Amino acid sequence: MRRYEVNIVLNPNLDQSQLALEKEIIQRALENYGARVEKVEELGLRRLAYPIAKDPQGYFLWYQVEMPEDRVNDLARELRIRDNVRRVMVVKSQEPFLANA
Amino acid sequence: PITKEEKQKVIQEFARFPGDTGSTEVQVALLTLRINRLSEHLKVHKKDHHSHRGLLMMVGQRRRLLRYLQREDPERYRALIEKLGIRG
Amino acid sequence: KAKVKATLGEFDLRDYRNVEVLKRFLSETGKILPRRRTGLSAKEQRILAKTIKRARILGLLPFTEKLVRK
Amino acid sequence: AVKKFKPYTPSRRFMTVADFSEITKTEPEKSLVKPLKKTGGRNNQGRITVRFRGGGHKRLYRIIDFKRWDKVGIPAKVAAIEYDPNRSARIALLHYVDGEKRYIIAPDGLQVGQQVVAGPDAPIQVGNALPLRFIPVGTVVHAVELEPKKGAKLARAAGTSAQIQGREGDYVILRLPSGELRKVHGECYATVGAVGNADHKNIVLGKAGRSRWLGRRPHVRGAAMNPVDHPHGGGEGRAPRGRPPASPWGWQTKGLKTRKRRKPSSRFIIA
Amino acid sequence: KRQVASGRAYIHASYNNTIVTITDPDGNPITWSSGGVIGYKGSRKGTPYAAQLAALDAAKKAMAYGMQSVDVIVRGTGAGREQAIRALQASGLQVKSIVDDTPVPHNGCRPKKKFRKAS
RNA sequence: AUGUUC
RNA sequence: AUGCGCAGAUACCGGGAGGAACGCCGAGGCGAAGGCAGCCACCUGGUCCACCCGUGACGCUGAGGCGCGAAAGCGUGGGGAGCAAACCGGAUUAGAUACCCGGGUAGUCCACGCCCUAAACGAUGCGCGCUAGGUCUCUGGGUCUCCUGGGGGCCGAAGCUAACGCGU
Ligand SMILES: [Mg+2]
Ligand SMILES: [Mg+2]
Ligand SMILES: [Mg+2]
Ligand SMILES: [Mg+2]
Ligand SMILES: [Mg+2]
Ligand SMILES: [Mg+2]
Ligand SMILES: [Mg+2]
Ligand SMILES: [Mg+2]
Ligand SMILES: [Mg+2]
Ligand SMILES: [Mg+2]
Ligand SMILES: [Mg+2]
Repeated sequence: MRRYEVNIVLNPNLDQSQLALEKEIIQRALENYGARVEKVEELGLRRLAYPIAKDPQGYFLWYQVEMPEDRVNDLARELRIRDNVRRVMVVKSQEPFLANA
Repeated sequence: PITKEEKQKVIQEFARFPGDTGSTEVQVALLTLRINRLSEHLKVHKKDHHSHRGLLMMVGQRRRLLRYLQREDPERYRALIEKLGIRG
Repeated sequence: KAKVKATLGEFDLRDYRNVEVLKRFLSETGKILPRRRTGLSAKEQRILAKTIKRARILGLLPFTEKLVRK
Repeated sequence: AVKKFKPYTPSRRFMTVADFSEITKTEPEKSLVKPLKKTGGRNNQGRITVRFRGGGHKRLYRIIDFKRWDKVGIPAKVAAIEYDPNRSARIALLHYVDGEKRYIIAPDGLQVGQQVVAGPDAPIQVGNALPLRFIPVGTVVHAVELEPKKGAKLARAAGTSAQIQGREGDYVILRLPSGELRKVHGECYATVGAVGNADHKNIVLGKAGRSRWLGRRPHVRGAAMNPVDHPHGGGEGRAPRGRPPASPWGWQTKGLKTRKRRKPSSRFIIA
Repeated sequence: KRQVASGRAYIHASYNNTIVTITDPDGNPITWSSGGVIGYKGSRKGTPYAAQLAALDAAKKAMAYGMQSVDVIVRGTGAGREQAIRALQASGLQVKSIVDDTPVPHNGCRPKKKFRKAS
């Protein structure tokens, strides 16, 4: 059990019929691998700094979670499987480290 | 990794007296944990010869500790080796 | 010009999503700037590069953009 | 892998036998689809027309499924991988959810338990078959039709495959096992993946039998015959060719090209 | 034949030659030139004068397509890079903007031995 | 660019 | 010049494949050595500091032994973009079995198994104590303008050294 931030980037061009599908697939997957979502943040549609899946934009999600560490890779394997899921970065959550006081 | 809870379970179990955290028994049990844990990793990862050096160290450290115990008090050397399942 | 550090208040250099801030450590060619320009410590500069890259992968910042006017 | 032996005999010093790990799964064949009688016979109505064939083990033909479009959209689960003495590949027994059973040739990677399906809306994952046109270019693909609906003819031997290089009209371009670049109709079916049991080409036969076990009778050189028999026949003790080297029948056999000149199918090849 | 007011002018300046291809705004070559399309042969193609000549000859050929303005994109270290840009600015053609877009491995293929006195 | 010997 | 190129190359753009290596950050850092460089996750070893909490000399070294050991190389498989011994071509030359150019096979990559070498170098065995300081630097701790520990450099007391130089 440790805190991870699960970043996800979706096809910008979805409608909320299509999006909620994905968003629910991710929810069902999270829960499936024993991930208890804490925070969550639909920053949504962003202009990427380079094209991704030929697309100038990505729809962005962020899920802070606590899960068993030994299942984290397998979850990222699953989250990626879907087509409209175009990036997945899972990152052990870290203390912030500041410059300036 | 060994958790803070897991390591303390071993220490209680082997401490000659509460608040005993060093001591040849606790040390040698603490090492055994590491050694078994690490032997298991090497099992899967035969090619990690760097972590293996550390194993060699721990094995030799425990060997040394146990030699000291066998020399000062031989009964609790035996009592321990039994309790821990080693020198075989 | 100035040092980039000397330009911003209390900021977290683990935050690979503050692209608003990070792009500022990145030169007009997308290159991670050296310490003589970021004016970071050695340690800070490494935390930074790490998160800059994490961000580049996420799509937020460039690995490379192009030099304008020769 | 390939099973090696210690030199307890001569011969055995060199034999290597296929690794049958991928198979065991099922070791007799499927009574229903399997047996056709397969008519052995090294030559035609009377005459040897292909030399040096014969003997060698009895075999049942296993009818396999080379047109997959019969069964668009019916999933099938992979029951078994089994040995097929009639081909380098191994084959996959599919239980369709219909009931129906078939044999596809077993692609590399196909796992017993997987599901598989044919058709234009089929997932691009191993062992599904699709019209080429619905398959992402660069996907590598085995058991491919050359003309729509005429059955799979390309890339069926152990470990072979083709890769889609591009689309161009109703045609795609495949790189074939041979390295030929061909245009193959987009409606032509193909199944995603490579053929596998790719270790096949490495088995060292090891002994003169064994060839014999596979129906391959001794090949006698032309040299070594007399001139009635062959262009290299004759000469007093051991002799070089003395002619540009030739078949019995007399064509040359080093470099002389034989694909028919004016063949319509040339418009569509390139390697 | 075709008609494009604005487009791109690519400058590819190696050490051995300078070659300019001018393109419509989707990047499709409208015309090109080089040290060797101009009279030059061998080592003189990599000369800066050739680059000048190439760039104008290339500029000129695109009047015929009704080219007016180009974005310039440079790729290369190499003698001709500089002059071929100068040639274009004052050429009739208007340089909207200059860009160095020189391809550069993010440490990638092993170079030929001659580019690898390298440590 | 090369360019040996006593 | 070989070579590629009107069977349309070069330069430009779109689609795709595939392999190898990770630009900037980047000088320092880690490891016993060899050596280790994108990012992420899991597994895992060494190491530093602080509290001064536990054990109580349990220590140093280490003939043999065991394991690790760059590159090339070997075996079985895989993989193969770029590079490239050998090799083929073009030049250069008195010759050119070289240097320069165009190609090119092993190999360079991966798995497993070998090989066990090297200017494997700091050409400096390991451990401990003791003998001015100055300065730059990595990384901990600090009633933080300096102190205190662990590393990495340069200059130097005393001293050593054939000399060069070495010098907490
Ligand atoms: Mg005859
Ligand atoms: Mg003859
Ligand atoms: Mg004779
Ligand atoms: Mg005490
Ligand atoms: Mg070695
Ligand atoms: Mg090697
Ligand atoms: Mg090899
Ligand atoms: Mg050899
Ligand atoms: Mg060469
Ligand atoms: Mg020596
Ligand atoms: Mg000194």
